[PDB]
Amino acid sequence: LIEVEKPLYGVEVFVGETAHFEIELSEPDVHGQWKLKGQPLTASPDCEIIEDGKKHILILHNCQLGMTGEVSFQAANAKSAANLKVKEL
Repeated sequence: LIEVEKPLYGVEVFVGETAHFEIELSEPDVHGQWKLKGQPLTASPDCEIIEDGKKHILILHNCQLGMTGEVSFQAANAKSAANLKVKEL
């Protein structure tokens, strides 16, 4: 049973830029999963999730307009929720 020493942070992006979401836990050895408003997509060509356990870092690139929601991370018993909005050019 761990918690979230550092929650996420709402960030803006101009479709194409790169969003950033960090969050520290309490115990290493684990694997959560980020999800927009609440949709578990799948790290692909437009998703760059790099986490080494004891730490979790997200890196979304050219984010579309849909991403207009909140980044709620899920892991063991921790749960964060930042704000993210995709603005057009």
